[PDB]
Amino acid sequence: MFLQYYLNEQGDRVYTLKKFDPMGQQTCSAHPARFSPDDKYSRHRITIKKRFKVLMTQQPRPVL
Amino acid sequence: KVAKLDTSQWPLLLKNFDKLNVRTTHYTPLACGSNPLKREIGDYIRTGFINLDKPSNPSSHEVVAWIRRILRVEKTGHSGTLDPKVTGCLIVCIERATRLVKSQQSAGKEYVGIVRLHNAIEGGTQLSRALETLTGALFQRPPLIAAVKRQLRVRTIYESKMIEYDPERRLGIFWVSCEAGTYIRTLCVHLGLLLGVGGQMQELRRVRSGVMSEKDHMVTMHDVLDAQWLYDNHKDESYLRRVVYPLEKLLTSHKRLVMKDSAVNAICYGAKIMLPGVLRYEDGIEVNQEIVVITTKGEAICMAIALMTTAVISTCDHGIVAKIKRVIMERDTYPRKWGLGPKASQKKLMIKQ
Amino acid sequence: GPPERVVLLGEFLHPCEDDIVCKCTTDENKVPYFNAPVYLENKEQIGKVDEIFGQLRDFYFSVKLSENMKASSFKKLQKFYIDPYKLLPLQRFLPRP
Amino acid sequence: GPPERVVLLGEFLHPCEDDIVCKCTTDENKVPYFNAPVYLENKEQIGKVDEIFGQLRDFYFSVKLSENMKASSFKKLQKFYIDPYKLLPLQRFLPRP
Amino acid sequence: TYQELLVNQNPIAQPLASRRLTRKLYKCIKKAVKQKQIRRGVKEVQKFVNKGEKGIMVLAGDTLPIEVYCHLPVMCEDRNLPYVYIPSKTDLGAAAGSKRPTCVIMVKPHEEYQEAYDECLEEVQSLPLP
RNA sequence: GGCCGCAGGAAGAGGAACGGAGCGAGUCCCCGCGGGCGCGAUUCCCUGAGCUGUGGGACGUGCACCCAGGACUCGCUCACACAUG
Repeated sequence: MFLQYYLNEQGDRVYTLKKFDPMGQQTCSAHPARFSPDDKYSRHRITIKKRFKVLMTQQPRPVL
Repeated sequence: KVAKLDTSQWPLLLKNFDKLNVRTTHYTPLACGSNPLKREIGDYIRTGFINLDKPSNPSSHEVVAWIRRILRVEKTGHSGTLDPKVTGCLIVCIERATRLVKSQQSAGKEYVGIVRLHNAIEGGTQLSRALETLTGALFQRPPLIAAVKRQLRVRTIYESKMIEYDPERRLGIFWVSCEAGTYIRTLCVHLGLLLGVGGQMQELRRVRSGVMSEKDHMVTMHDVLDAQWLYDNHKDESYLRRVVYPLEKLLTSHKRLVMKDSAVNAICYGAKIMLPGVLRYEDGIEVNQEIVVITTKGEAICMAIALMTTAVISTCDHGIVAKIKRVIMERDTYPRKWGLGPKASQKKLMIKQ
Repeated sequence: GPPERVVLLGEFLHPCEDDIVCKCTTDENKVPYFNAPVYLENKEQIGKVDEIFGQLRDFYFSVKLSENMKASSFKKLQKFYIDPYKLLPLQRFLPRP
Repeated sequence: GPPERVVLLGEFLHPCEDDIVCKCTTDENKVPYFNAPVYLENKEQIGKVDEIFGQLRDFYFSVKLSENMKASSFKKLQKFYIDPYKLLPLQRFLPRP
Repeated sequence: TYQELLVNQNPIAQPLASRRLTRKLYKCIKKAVKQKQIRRGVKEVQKFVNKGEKGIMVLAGDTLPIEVYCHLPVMCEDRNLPYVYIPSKTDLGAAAGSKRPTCVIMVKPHEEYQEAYDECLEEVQSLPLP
């Protein structure tokens, strides 16, 4: 849809309409991916998120 | 290594516990509870919530229905409705965390939306001024439902900000901080009337729900499904323990009152919080104020209403510190240890003798 | 029919998409009923109150005009009047003591 | 709820079969609505207007009393008050020009 | 120009095609679109990988969020289908004669461009795997 | 500061379970929720200037959603707890 964003230097979302940020990188869509409850590709997403070290379990653990 | 950690780095409701006022340091510990982060995965989910990033097609009641299929639980609540096409922060409380839903639903929200204007304006400054006009306590007509005309009502907008404006498409991003139950679709209509050109809310996203935001701990519906799958097929809790968080994370703003292990079960059965069982108590407890009562392991026992101030607790030696509002913890998590104390023993002895 | 008397409701600001936006200036900051008939001082009905918006003590209202009326007709700071019975006190919308 | 103000409706005459007959004394000889709430000057509802009868310019009305009220309570020439919006002008009942 | 698009790549966008291989893949897509022998959406590509239709699956390496298409790499590895990433989604759409972008295309084999298809296929299978 | 009048008191300061909880029901509050999801066949159609391939539609078809809370009121269960130096 219309809302895009890019991250500033302290990790906050900076919302914008424009497809490119002030440093020339592409802006992400603000909205998450569309979900289906009948999705059967859980194995597949874990498989390659593990491979490229971007699964949620492999990130730095949050400070609570 | 816990000995090296400063008390400011202790988790959840035990954070900065040394800066609470100490009534007494002595009690008898009991091997009953756990720290909320180390609850057995079943109990962890039943006392937990999800900071969900809601997708853009389904209704908010459909989303929490999907969560309760996946996790295989009987009860969920959801911190205020997002309309089917709206995304963003939706705190989904699971099972025993549904006792907190009123506190989450009544909390202050934040939104990032797009208003589309129906004719050209002078520039971005003109839209920025119309937003300043619609700050503070505003009139808003609640929409018609089942042909029941709800009356005009007041809702506060704390802050507003004009983030960007595009004169080509006549689109303007706005950020709004506001009271619960504010209609942002209605705000964009009023913003259009005030400019004179007309307008509609093109798009919306909720970026904050009280204590939780999109900045940290937020997860998508795929993570929820994916984490459950990993637990079902490989018996790995790791992913679920990053999707679900314990309900104590929702209560970190409240003033705390730490209780002895003897008192815990009594309070779960519906006893009033008495002063002989208080170990520690926070600065800035007022009368008729909602406080969280916790164990020495940082578990939430109940939401309580304080009948003594901080200063009053310091002077007295007995009596009702607080009454229960809602009990969070189950009965018989801790054993029954009431009636064993000196004055209570003397009472029972002198009745018998 | 035409009411016995009418009280000052508000003054004309800019038009907006074939209805007229008006700053509310009632005595005691009273609030009009939804779909309350709006009159000129001659007791001729120009329209009905559609929207009510803005801050509690400085609020506006739009007027959905009548069949025969046009939004171009009205001048700046032209006053409009309402039947005093379909006003409500501000205290109703303020919080309970 | 309780109205913002109340105008003089009429004065107490004799009771009649557990409701109260009252001589109407309105300004401009205005006529009350049927089942219009009748108040005392303290803005407490005593009953509702049941009957309206007599000559046009010297008319009476009976008041069907409230659940808690009794017809013995009221004294002679005690005044009663009505919400001014559920009055009508006498001209309505007078013939068309 | 190519090195500027390399900033926008995903965490999961490997193996990325070489600058010349990217050019070969676009020219193969143009010929396949003319012959009516491609599939464009995730919706489509997912459907025909399930049916077991063979082809080179070309992915856009700047697709975000990754959840929309990150299941497809493993769907290919289950069936031994050859897949490869390319720098941008806009150019992948532009290769198929479209102004709007697309995150994935599957090129089917055909007689009219069989030699170009085999040249691309050979280099795709030869890529180093992460 | 002083004087007069009216009104409230004529006060020794008590009480280490008071009078609670958890469920269920009825009634209010909350309450923009036919839409959402999947598969099938003529690649099911479609890069529409129509949103749209990170999705839009047609026809078959199936599927799961429309609560959870709070307040008042009348039940059932568990306690009636001053927290063991």
